[PDB]
Amino acid sequence: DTICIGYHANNSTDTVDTVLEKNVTVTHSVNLLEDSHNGKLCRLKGIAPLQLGKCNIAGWLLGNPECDPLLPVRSWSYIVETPNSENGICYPGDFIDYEELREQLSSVSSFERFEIFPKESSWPNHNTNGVTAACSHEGKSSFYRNLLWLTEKEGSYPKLKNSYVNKKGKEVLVLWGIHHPPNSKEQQNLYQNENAYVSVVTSNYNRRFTPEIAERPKVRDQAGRMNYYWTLLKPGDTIIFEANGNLIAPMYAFALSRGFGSGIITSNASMHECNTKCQTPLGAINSSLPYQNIHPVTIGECPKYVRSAKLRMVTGLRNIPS
Amino acid sequence: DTICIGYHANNSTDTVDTVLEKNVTVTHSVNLLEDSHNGKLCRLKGIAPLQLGKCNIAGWLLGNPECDPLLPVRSWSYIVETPNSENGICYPGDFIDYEELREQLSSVSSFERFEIFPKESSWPNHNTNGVTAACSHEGKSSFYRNLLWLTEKEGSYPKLKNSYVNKKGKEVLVLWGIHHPPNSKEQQNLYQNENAYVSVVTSNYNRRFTPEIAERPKVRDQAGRMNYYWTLLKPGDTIIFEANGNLIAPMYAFALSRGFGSGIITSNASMHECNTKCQTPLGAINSSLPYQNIHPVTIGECPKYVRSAKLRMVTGLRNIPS
Amino acid sequence: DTICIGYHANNSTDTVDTVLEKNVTVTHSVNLLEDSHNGKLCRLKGIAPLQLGKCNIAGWLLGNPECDPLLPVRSWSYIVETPNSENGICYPGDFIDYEELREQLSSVSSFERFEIFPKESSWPNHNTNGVTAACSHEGKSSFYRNLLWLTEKEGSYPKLKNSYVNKKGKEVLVLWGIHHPPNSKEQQNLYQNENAYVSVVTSNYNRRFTPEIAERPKVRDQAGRMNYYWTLLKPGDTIIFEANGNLIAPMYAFALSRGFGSGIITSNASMHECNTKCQTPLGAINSSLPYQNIHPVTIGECPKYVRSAKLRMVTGLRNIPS
Amino acid sequence: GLFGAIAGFIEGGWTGMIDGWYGYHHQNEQGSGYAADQKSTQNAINGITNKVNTVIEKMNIQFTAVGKEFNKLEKRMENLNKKVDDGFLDIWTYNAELLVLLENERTLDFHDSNVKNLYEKVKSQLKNNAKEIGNGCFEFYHKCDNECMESVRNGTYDYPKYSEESKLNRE
Amino acid sequence: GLFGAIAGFIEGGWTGMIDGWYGYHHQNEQGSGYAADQKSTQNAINGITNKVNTVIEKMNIQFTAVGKEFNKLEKRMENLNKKVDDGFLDIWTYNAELLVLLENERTLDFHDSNVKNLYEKVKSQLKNNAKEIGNGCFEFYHKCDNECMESVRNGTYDYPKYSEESKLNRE
Amino acid sequence: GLFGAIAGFIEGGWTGMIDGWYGYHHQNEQGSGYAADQKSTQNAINGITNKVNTVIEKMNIQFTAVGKEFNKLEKRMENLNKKVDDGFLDIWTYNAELLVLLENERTLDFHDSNVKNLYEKVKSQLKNNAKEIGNGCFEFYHKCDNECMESVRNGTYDYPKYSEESKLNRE
Amino acid sequence: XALEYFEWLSX
Amino acid sequence: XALEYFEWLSX
Amino acid sequence: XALEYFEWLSX
Ligand SMILES: *[C@@H]1O[C@H](CO)[C@@H](O[C@@H]2O[C@H](CO)[C@@H](O)[C@H](O)[C@H]2NC(C)=O)[C@H](O)[C@H]1NC(C)=O
Ligand SMILES: *[C@@H]1O[C@H](CO)[C@@H](O[C@@H]2O[C@H](CO)[C@@H](O)[C@H](O)[C@H]2NC(C)=O)[C@H](O)[C@H]1NC(C)=O
Ligand SMILES: *[C@@H]1O[C@H](CO)[C@@H](O[C@@H]2O[C@H](CO)[C@@H](O)[C@H](O)[C@H]2NC(C)=O)[C@H](O)[C@H]1NC(C)=O
Ligand SMILES: *[C@@H]1O[C@H](CO)[C@@H](O[C@@H]2O[C@H](CO)[C@@H](O)[C@H](O)[C@H]2NC(C)=O)[C@H](O)[C@H]1NC(C)=O
Ligand SMILES: *[C@@H]1O[C@H](CO)[C@@H](O[C@@H]2O[C@H](CO)[C@@H](O)[C@H](O)[C@H]2NC(C)=O)[C@H](O)[C@H]1NC(C)=O
Ligand SMILES: *[C@@H]1O[C@H](CO)[C@@H](O[C@@H]2O[C@H](CO)[C@@H](O)[C@H](O)[C@H]2NC(C)=O)[C@H](O)[C@H]1NC(C)=O
Ligand SMILES: *[C@@H]1O[C@H](CO)[C@@H](O[C@@H]2O[C@H](CO)[C@@H](O)[C@H](O)[C@H]2NC(C)=O)[C@H](O)[C@H]1NC(C)=O
Ligand SMILES: *[C@@H]1O[C@H](CO)[C@@H](O[C@@H]2O[C@H](CO)[C@@H](O)[C@H](O)[C@H]2NC(C)=O)[C@H](O)[C@H]1NC(C)=O
Ligand SMILES: *[C@@H]1O[C@H](CO)[C@@H](O[C@@H]2O[C@H](CO)[C@@H](O)[C@H](O)[C@H]2NC(C)=O)[C@H](O)[C@H]1NC(C)=O
Ligand SMILES: *[C@@H]1O[C@H](CO)[C@@H](O)[C@H](O)[C@H]1NC(C)=O
Ligand SMILES: *[C@@H]1O[C@H](CO)[C@@H](O)[C@H](O)[C@H]1NC(C)=O
Ligand SMILES: *[C@@H]1O[C@H](CO)[C@@H](O)[C@H](O)[C@H]1NC(C)=O
Ligand SMILES: *[C@@H]1O[C@H](CO)[C@@H](O)[C@H](O)[C@H]1NC(C)=O
Ligand SMILES: *[C@@H]1O[C@H](CO)[C@@H](O)[C@H](O)[C@H]1NC(C)=O
Ligand SMILES: *[C@@H]1O[C@H](CO)[C@@H](O)[C@H](O)[C@H]1NC(C)=O
Repeated sequence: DTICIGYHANNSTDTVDTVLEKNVTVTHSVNLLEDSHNGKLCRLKGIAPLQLGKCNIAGWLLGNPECDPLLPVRSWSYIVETPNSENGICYPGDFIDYEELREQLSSVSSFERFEIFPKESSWPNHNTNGVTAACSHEGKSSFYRNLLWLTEKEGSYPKLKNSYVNKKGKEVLVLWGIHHPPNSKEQQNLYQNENAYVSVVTSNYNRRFTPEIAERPKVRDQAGRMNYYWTLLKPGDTIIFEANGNLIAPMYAFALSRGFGSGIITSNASMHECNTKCQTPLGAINSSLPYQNIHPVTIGECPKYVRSAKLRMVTGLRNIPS
Repeated sequence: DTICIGYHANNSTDTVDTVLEKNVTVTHSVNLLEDSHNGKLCRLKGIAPLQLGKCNIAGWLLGNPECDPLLPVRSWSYIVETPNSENGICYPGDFIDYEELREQLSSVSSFERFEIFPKESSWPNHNTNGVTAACSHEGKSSFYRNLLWLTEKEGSYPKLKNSYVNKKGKEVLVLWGIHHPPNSKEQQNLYQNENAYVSVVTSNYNRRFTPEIAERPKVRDQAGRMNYYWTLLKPGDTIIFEANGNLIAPMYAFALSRGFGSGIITSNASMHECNTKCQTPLGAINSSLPYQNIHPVTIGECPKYVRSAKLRMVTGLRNIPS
Repeated sequence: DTICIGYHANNSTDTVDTVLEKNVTVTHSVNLLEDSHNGKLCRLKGIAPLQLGKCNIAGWLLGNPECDPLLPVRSWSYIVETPNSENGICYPGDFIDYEELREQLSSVSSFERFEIFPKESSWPNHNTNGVTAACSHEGKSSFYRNLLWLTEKEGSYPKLKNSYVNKKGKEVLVLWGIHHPPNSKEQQNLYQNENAYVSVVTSNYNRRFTPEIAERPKVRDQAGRMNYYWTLLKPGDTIIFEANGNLIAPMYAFALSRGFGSGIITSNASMHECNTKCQTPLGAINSSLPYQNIHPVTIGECPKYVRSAKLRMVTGLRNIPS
Repeated sequence: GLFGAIAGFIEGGWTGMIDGWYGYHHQNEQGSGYAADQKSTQNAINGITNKVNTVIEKMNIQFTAVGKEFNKLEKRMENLNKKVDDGFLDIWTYNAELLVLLENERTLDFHDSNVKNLYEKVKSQLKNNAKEIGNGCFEFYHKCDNECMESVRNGTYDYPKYSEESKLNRE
Repeated sequence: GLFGAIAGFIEGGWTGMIDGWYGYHHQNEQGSGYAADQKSTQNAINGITNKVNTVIEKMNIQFTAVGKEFNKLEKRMENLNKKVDDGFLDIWTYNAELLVLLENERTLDFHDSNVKNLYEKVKSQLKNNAKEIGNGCFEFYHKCDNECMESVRNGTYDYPKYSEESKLNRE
Repeated sequence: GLFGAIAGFIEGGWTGMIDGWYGYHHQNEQGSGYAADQKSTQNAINGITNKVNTVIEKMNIQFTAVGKEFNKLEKRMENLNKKVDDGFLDIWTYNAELLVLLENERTLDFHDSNVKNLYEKVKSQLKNNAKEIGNGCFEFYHKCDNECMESVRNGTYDYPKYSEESKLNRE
Repeated sequence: XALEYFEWLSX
Repeated sequence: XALEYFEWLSX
Repeated sequence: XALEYFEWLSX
């Protein structure tokens, strides 16, 4: 009559690493490293992402005609750009403080595109039919949907001074442009004044612009430039434009609302009818694991990103079926 | 006859956590997490803090009349601002590079407020009695204690060109202002020149200012602005002002000395007759413990801030009185 | 007859620290902390460093005559500056975006110094013999090797407009200067126009400069200034200069190629005929150890820098020869 | 192992015992069979569960973290941002791999320790009424039915009850 | 524990022993009493003291660290600064909690180990002149006065001195 | 140690044994001599080698990291950069020193454990044919030539072969 | 989380 | 620091 | 790396 004391062995092939010995077969274990994703763009906690399609941030904000127009009011959980955004700034020029604007948009959750300065008529005695070939649409020469090219009417460019009072109850992003002709001849043929100026002022904002005439290398078949500027009009505040030439006036502005846990990503994936608490540019992660080696860029409640290819923790014993 | 081998048990109720088992009662232990403070503003290693009272950095530097004037020379260990600093920039305008100036002040240990350009007479043939309602004091319309509003005298604003040579043996912070009237009428009625300019130059500094006339939304009942500028005059160097209008000239400048371990905090607490080696916005920490969960902002020799609510290390044994 | 079980003891005096007990003599151990260097400046993976000698980055880029001229084309692994670089900006003025330029140079691996605008003749009807005492060489008054001081010729300064097309197949760093005279008299005696201007434009770059006349404190016996500007001309792009005065025109530009693992250091050491995979300002590290306490600044494949003075790991047993 | 039990003087594990981590295998006249020890098993389960949970808990939820953009004149800030991201990444990968390794070692050693502890408990319960035939087994110096085996398993062995018979057979 | 001593085959601790962590409790004709072992206690004290000191020392003094301010056109730098602060905070909280847990486990296991070591030392000193009555106690096969008890305590037990008497009583 | 072997009931190490970490020292009629146990030694070597390699591997190669420059109006960014560098430095120094300490402790304890394991293995192999004379030695109750000593060393001791003689000498 | 490794655990 | 837990420690 | 501490190791 005999009795023995022994331990559990099963049939698992799970291998873990230790400090003294690598690659040890054990009976039970758990994996703390998530490496799987569905490769889809999903809703985040019930809210669909804002897809810009062919446009990037700049192209959408300015109103590139080549991009399919969005609904007037939109709400999202995160913003998506396509890697090959061919549509952006279609008229050559520098977009000032563009990156800071992106950062501002990273905490924005909703927008309302409204007509701040109606085409007819906020700028009397000026021509608002200005178009260009660089911003073409359906073959024809066109222009930004949100901006307006105020030129000379009947051989004169009268000094305009208009203003908007923000009664939306939210921040109002306002964008405008400043045109820079290559020569003084065009400057006169467009704005009739070689000494033009544009003045934009609010409570906290204050800037003056001057036409800089210079022959510049052809970009998109344009030797002239067009610098783009923006500001955030606080609720109740008033924005004032006052110019006598070279002003690419605003037409549509954006009413913005702030939200948390949002951001911008550059993804190649497509939108599916699905939902997740964690989203990466490669796809959605559905996991409660503490780590993930999929992608550094994460939006929502996600595991921490690491470079590890294996994180397996042992729970059972050293498996010895022999 | 028998003998036994056993271990110590006492009567402690101290509980610690381990990796295998949480909440274990032990005989002896030590707490490494400090969670107590006296809720007072104290001296730091023998030096009292600089309290700005009603003013913030801007308000004190410019010389807001609503704030109780400090002693001409002051030395401190850290700077304290009140959360509800109602007194700051009292005449609407942008304070340029304000944050960098704050950062500079974070390593300053002492200041000497001296009269760099005496009111009478450094600016002959100009009026120095200019006041405003936005910077009011005791009901009456007043102005900054450190600045001076040079206007037109007897229907003319002669071009002034003055300079100061730094013989203090330390850095000299010099602040000045540039006025921006809403219309050209006021511009003429104040400085007699529609084409005014202000030139400020040192060895390493070089800037020119131009009056920007534009109707701006009313801020503190003022449609005009006043941009504030500053510079650090190196020992031995010379600062030169040269203007024909719109100059809010300097009157008092600051002689600065650099120190270590200083900083700025926003605290609600009050100054008491006490001393500490570690100071937080909530109060002073008197501890040699390695960690603290009180506040992230610390000045002096302090424990490291963590989010932990309990850090107890076991020294004794597992307490079993049974 | 007896048998014993025992462990190895030898004769080592190697001491290690543990958590329970410091300073324990053991039989075998390994040191993971490298603390030795050869105190020499060596080649990095077969490529010699770019030594600027007496000049710093600014002095070399502008072309300070006091520094020994380098070969037209140079390739390096890292850039070295001497702590006491007495030769830099020899004509007083602000070098705009200098630090960003340094950062750009940190990823540059090679340069080709070529003549973008030949002295004779790219600027007809203008004097190119302008020199100064501040940039002296061999006692005589001289000027930058890469720049040219265009002045008035025969009592007139005709508007010049020249341009260069980049057909090097690489980025082309182009530097120029803008002169600022103390008074209008000198301004006229040099450029004949009190209303001068300089226009520099490419595809992506666009800047206009205006002479700012002001009496400034003497720096290197000069009351006038000279601001230095730069740009990176993309391959295929065209840079255009167009001025009527105050232009310190370019003469030599740099064709640049990008590389990895490069950087700038300030070292006091000397170049020897040796080679290394890791370089510090104090000297080269030849080690496979994971840590080093020599210097925080490292170039190449180096151990991680720590503040530790001893990192010894035990491998053998507790040595008891008794 | 560290305590010399598992893969030590007890060479292999029992595929037969499927109801627990540690246990017994008895052999008497009534028959033979495996039977896990539920107490030690439960303790080990609780400990390791708390360990795992404790490792998952120490890692907070990684909320929204997206990249930023910088223009051609902000290369410094760009490289700084990269420095930050890369640094944090290195540190966390390091911490993860290291912690997992350490906890694995400690886990295996913990199992080993548990087995040795159980064995010593049984041994101290039986005393000199049985002999260590090696391989973590005991041969009885008397007859032991299922009731006796159960008395051994659940920690209620009666030594003086079989002391006489055992002494006789021991001779 | 890990070594099965504390809360193992020695179920409870002695509230009576107030002069040390580890020790003895003797019972003979002259009387009964507790008496701590000063050597092992001192060693443990030194070790744990060095551990604690070693944990406090590894943490440098946190000098002045205050926040910074950013205008409406520097949101990026602001969020970067926050990234940095938050990151460092996470890392340090992690390290703290983890280290404390690990060191606690190792500490308890260290105590357990010390107790078992002492017990084994005593056992190896006494040999077969006494019997293990369980619960970490030994019953003598001879008479043991306070001098003998002291001889056992301070590691100077004389085995052949009582060998005969013990053999006789053992029968 | 933690297992009470090294610097415990085996007070000192053998300078005589120069071919291995753990081993034996025999004494019989044919003579006396040291002889290391190659198996346990090899295992320990493999383990510690993997540990060291594992510590060196966890640290990536530190590539090019140079300082940056900031003008008089960028003190904030400068101090931020410094914050970053200093923070990372603190963290890594901390991690290094801590890890080295921990691994050292675990290493010494590992050696101790190995020695005790070997001793217990030998003891369990010999059983009652020899007696523990303390200090990790066994005195034979019979004659043991070099062949017998070798039978003990390489784990092939024949107990019933000398059982009779041992029983007789034990009396 | 729970390790449901045996059907009688207490989890 | 010292752990003065017993009055005879050596600390 | 290898710890060549004895001449017969397997390394
Ligand atoms: C041994 O483990 C394997 C898993 O590697 C088991 O395979 C599973 O068997 C069950 C039912 O027997 C199936 O439902 C699963 O589909 C199989 N695969 C997995 C991944 O679970 C196998 O059953 C085990 N055998 C024994 C005897 O334990
Ligand atoms: C890690 O362990 C695995 C066992 O899981 C080893 O894989 C063995 O590989 C050999 C050689 O191909 C096969 O004969 C065995 O059948 C494999 N075992 C199993 C269960 O798959 C593997 O070699 C080990 N790797 C390292 C580097 O240690
Ligand atoms: C048990 O521990 C408690 C502490 O929780 C002791 O209470 C202290 O008793 C002393 C004197 O006996 C007083 O001076 C203290 O004010 C009490 N509180 C504290 C916090 O120390 C108690 O004395 C202990 N009793 C025994 C028998 O050990
Ligand atoms: C942690 O341990 C404490 C013991 O210190 C537990 O508190 C016990 O709580 C129960 C239920 O209220 C009381 O009956 C005991 O008297 C308490 N003990 C003491 C000494 O206060 C507590 O429940 C434990 N907490 C957890 C979550 O484990
Ligand atoms: C004890 O260790 C010392 C090292 O501290 C050994 O000294 C070396 O001896 C060898 C040859 O015996 C020489 O080649 C070396 O130059 C000596 N120094 C070093 C640093 O290795 C000494 O040999 C050892 N002695 C014994 C008996 O082990
Ligand atoms: C660390 O251990 C060393 C032993 O290596 C100690 O140095 C001993 O110092 C004493 C006093 O000078 C000398 O008598 C010994 O000969 C030294 N030993 C050796 C081998 O050099 C040293 O004191 C210890 N340091 C600390 C602080 O523990
Ligand atoms: C533990 O084992 C002891 C011995 O087997 C058990 O004692 C038996 O219990 C049953 C009840 O089903 C009695 O009818 C038997 O007569 C008992 N045997 C003896 C020795 O009298 C005991 O019940 C078991 N349970 C526990 C928890 O101890
Ligand atoms: C340790 O214990 C041994 C035994 O009690 C002590 O030996 C006694 O010491 C006293 C001195 O006070 C002698 O007069 C007794 O006669 C000794 N007893 C014996 C056996 O002769 C010894 O003194 C104790 N001290 C140490 C440090 O060993
Ligand atoms: C291990 O030791 C046993 C006992 O010494 C060895 O058995 C001897 O082996 C030799 C071969 O050289 C035989 O000729 C002897 O007759 C054997 N002795 C006995 C007991 O018969 C054995 O060879 C050794 N080797 C291994 C790996 O076990
Ligand atoms: C998605 O984009 C990646 C580049 O980021 C490219 O490698 C891949 O081919 C694309 N895949 C699809 C399906 O578009
Ligand atoms: C996520 O995974 C869990 C685990 O299977 C599953 O229960 C859940 O349905 C999944 N959720 C989604 C939305 O796929
Ligand atoms: C101090 O300020 C805090 C806000 O930071 C406020 O909650 C609190 O009420 C104030 N307390 C006192 C005493 O002023
Ligand atoms: C700080 O605390 C220690 C501990 O009681 C005390 O000795 C010291 O007086 C305290 N210091 C002050 C200034 O309160
Ligand atoms: C090198 O420079 C250092 C200052 O960084 C100075 O201390 C040292 O004297 C110099 N040594 C030599 C040899 O030039
Ligand atoms: C670096 O050190 C190793 C170790 O001695 C040596 O083999 C090698 O030659 C050294 N390399 C150089 C270039 O000095």
